[PDB]
Amino acid sequence: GPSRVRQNFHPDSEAAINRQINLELYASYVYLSMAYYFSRDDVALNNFSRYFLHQSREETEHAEKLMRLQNQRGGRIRLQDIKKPEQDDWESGLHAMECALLLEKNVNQSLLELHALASDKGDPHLCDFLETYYLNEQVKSIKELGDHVHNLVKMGAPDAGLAEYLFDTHTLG
Amino acid sequence: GPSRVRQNFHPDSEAAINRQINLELYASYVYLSMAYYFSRDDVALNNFSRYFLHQSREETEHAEKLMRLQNQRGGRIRLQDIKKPEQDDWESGLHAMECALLLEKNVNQSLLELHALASDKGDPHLCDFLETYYLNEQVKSIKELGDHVHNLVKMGAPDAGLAEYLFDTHTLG
Amino acid sequence: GPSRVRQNFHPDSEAAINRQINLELYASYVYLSMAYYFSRDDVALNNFSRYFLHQSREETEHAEKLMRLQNQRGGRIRLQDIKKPEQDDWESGLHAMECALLLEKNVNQSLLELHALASDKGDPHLCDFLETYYLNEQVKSIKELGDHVHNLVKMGAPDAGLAEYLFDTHTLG
Amino acid sequence: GPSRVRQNFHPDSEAAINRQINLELYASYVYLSMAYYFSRDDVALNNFSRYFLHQSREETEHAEKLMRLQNQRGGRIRLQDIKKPEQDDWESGLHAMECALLLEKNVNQSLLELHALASDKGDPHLCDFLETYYLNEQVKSIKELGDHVHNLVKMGAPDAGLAEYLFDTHTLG
Amino acid sequence: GPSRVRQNFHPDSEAAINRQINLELYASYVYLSMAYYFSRDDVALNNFSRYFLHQSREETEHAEKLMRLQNQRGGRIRLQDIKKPEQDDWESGLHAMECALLLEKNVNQSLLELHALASDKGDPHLCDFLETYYLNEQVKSIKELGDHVHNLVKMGAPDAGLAEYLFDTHTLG
Amino acid sequence: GPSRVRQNFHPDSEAAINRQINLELYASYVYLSMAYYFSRDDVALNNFSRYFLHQSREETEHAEKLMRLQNQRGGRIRLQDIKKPEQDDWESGLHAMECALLLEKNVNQSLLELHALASDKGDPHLCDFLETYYLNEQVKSIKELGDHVHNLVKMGAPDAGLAEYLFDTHTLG
Ligand SMILES: [Cl-]
Ligand SMILES: [Fe+2]
Ligand SMILES: [Fe+2]
Ligand SMILES: [Fe+2]
Ligand SMILES: [Fe+2]
Ligand SMILES: [Fe+2]
Ligand SMILES: [Fe+2]
Ligand SMILES: [Fe+2]
Ligand SMILES: [Fe+2]
Ligand SMILES: [Mg+2]
Ligand SMILES: [Mg+2]
Ligand SMILES: [Mg+2]
Ligand SMILES: [Mg+2]
Ligand SMILES: [Mg+2]
Ligand SMILES: [Mg+2]
Repeated sequence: GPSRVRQNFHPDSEAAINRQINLELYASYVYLSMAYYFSRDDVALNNFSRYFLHQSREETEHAEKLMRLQNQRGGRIRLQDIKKPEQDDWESGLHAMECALLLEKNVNQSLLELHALASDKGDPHLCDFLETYYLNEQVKSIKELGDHVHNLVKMGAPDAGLAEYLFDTHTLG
Repeated sequence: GPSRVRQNFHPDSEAAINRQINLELYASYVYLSMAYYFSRDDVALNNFSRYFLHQSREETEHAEKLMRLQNQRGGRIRLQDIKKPEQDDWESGLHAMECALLLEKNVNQSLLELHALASDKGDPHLCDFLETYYLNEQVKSIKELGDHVHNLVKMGAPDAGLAEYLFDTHTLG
Repeated sequence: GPSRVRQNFHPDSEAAINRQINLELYASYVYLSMAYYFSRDDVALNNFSRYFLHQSREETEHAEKLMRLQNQRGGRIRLQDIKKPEQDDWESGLHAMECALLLEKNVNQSLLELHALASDKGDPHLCDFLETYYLNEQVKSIKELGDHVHNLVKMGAPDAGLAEYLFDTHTLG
Repeated sequence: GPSRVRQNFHPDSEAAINRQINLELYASYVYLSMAYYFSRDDVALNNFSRYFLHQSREETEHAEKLMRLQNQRGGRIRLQDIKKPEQDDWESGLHAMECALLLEKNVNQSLLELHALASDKGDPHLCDFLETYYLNEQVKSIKELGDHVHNLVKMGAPDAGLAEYLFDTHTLG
Repeated sequence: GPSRVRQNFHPDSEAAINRQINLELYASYVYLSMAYYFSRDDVALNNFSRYFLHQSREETEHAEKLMRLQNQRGGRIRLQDIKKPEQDDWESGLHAMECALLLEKNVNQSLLELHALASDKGDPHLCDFLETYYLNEQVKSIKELGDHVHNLVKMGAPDAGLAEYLFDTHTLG
Repeated sequence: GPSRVRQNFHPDSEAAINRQINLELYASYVYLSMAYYFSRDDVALNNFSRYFLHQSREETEHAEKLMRLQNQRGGRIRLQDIKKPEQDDWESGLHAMECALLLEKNVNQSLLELHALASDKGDPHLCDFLETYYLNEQVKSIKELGDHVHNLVKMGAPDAGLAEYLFDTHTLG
């Protein structure tokens, strides 16, 4: 017996949504890691720290919106371990921005696969949800990180002593 | 000679939109019926009454938005009789909530068929309209009614004397 | 066993009130039809549209007040199909005003029959209700439509090109 | 080496977006032309002028939003000459409204082709962008121009001396 | 070469603090799970949901305060996977409250072990931190959950139909 | 038969004013190009972007004021294609500032030729218009661009990594 709410909601979509929830929580955790890297006494770039912390909290919102969608559609949320980030030392402002950019493109590819699946299962509600709340948000994030990486590289990060310091103060400040 | 406004608007879509307008008006009428059931002297659940009345007025808005779309696209509105509801006595708070839930799923299936037709006729304007204003609204409605049915059942409606009374006061109040 | 509220309320009055509810809902539907006629791209008289839409919503209020009276008196509301309007194309501003005037006189004759019945059944509560909320409202409506028809005719509607256009802007604007 | 931001963005979409940017700029220029036609001493319809000027500025916004999308997605903006409008003398209020209507339908057909291309290239971000910001805007524009053409024709434009004068004052005023 | 900030900070304390960070994040995840259990269509206790969501966000704050302490003292944060909760279906309002109570006592025992370690390593800064921000907070949480479990049991949860419903509305509302 | 408004307005002035309108529109387009260069992901100097966008909108105002003058004097506006800018890639902050400076001097030389023509045709109204609204505006623009080029060169643009970045933030910010 399915949910009395469930309608036109494919089991494969339910499962893909649970995989997406894990990926969003993972991304939250990556950014939380980055945030506290920047507030080390031997790094001390407070606006990089604030930036990544804000990203971490936004990833939690992305996760919750998918958990709500699961409930709305009569799916059942199935949580899995949240894997720790690949690094605990993020090396530099530039390196963390580059890692974030790769992570955002990977999440985007996941969301595009999810939309393709929704399209295959004739679920326009799911397609619209991803278009309204996920796809443009990812385009905006990737473009912003691309901008940041570009500026840091041009400024001489990470080796030029003033580069990360000034970018912290001006762009992220 | 078509409307001088008409563009990429399939006659089958025009007709399906007229069928949808009738269904929305019908749903308005069902809820109007339910609303005045609850204000009978031998039922007297005023917040159930207010709930269904609010649903009835929202269905009229859904109808009007489709009538406006028809005009916008250069279709011609073709009205049909609005059939009376299946019951004039809705038996209980629970039974009316269950009937509303079935009606919302039926309207949803209609809207999903309409989107499939819009998709087949390559009408992305029509697809977007249904996604923006109809499909999520139906998901939200069905989930809300599912919540209400669940609570009423658990509380012992309709036979437990306090159940509908307390649900009227707390959830719908 | 009657309603424990019912007193001095004739079954014939209960039935006539149910017939009146259907007529009010019908009138609502006629005006809704007219409203969306005027917002066609090949008619485009927006203040005619607004006028008829306002009339449509007021007819719904008339219907609801009768549904409430039914409940107040311990009658049982019995809904019937709402028949579609006689036309989907209302031809002109003048023609719609003339159709509205005929409809208002027909509704008035119905209400006068209802009062005669209430009088025959010695129901002064019912007589007063119709006098307070229905009879003067109909006199005012018929007089207003008579005024509008008169002006439109004098102005040269529907064939004189400026007539409906200017009446839309000045009288209904 | 592509943009480090670029993802799931087909070269054909990039090119079609550059063609759309040119068309939007062209439409801006057409309306700018119309605006200054209406403020000639031998035409002097100031509200027609204001109307077309407002349309011209909105077309520039449409162009810029596409230039931003190009950048967001990692495409490269490629500008081309903006061709002058077909006329410098727009003959009458009615004739300009009819020309605008044809132009809006042509732009709409272009945008529908662009959506079909986005659909073929599996770019739901691009599809959504066009649905959110372009397709409904075009439906609304075409319907509004259809309304205006209808009224002007009925009023006797362009030959009836009061028609354009009164429409300027009432509808566009 | 240690942190140039590090003073009187035992490697065993650094490690125990990293274990505590994982436990806090785990507790956040447990409550997030519970929160979305309560907003299922077949559970639909919205104030239970809000309660657990608030608990989840507070656990994140506990985690962050420990990550900040690590940085303050010149320790190095070492993140580990966050294990999924023991259940995805939390059975009832009462059962979730009982699970929360057990979890809070387990976290408390962990914090008491951490204080004993800080005491053994002569780290009064660490002892004070745990006393100021953790130990009383846990006493308050455990007492509150004890109160809630007591009331739910007395009310007849989970089998009495009104119990969880009324507790949701009154105590958690 | 000339405009009934036309007085002391030489056909050569009318033509030169139409050439000036094209040049102003061209300059608008050049700056629009520059603006969207700076918001590329591989350039990302947002205040350069804002600067050039503001210049682009001001050029449109210059064009419109000349179109209004044409109408005021009873001339007839004759629009021509707006040629695309010489580059779509503007290379650097410095290079775009240098290109803008050359463009402003070229527009200035055009306006000085126009004043010489107005002087030759004994049109003091035209001379005054150019003096009031064009000539000082160009002096101010050229001086400002000269200032900017000077600072960028001194700072080490384009090769010194901090130069354009800091000038974007401080001078244009
Ligand atoms: Cl008038
Ligand atoms: Fe995300
Ligand atoms: Fe509906
Ligand atoms: Fe779509
Ligand atoms: Fe009525
Ligand atoms: Fe009387
Ligand atoms: Fe446009
Ligand atoms: Fe905690
Ligand atoms: Fe200029
Ligand atoms: Mg591992
Ligand atoms: Mg029947
Ligand atoms: Mg019939
Ligand atoms: Mg040409
Ligand atoms: Mg495990
Ligand atoms: Mg060329």
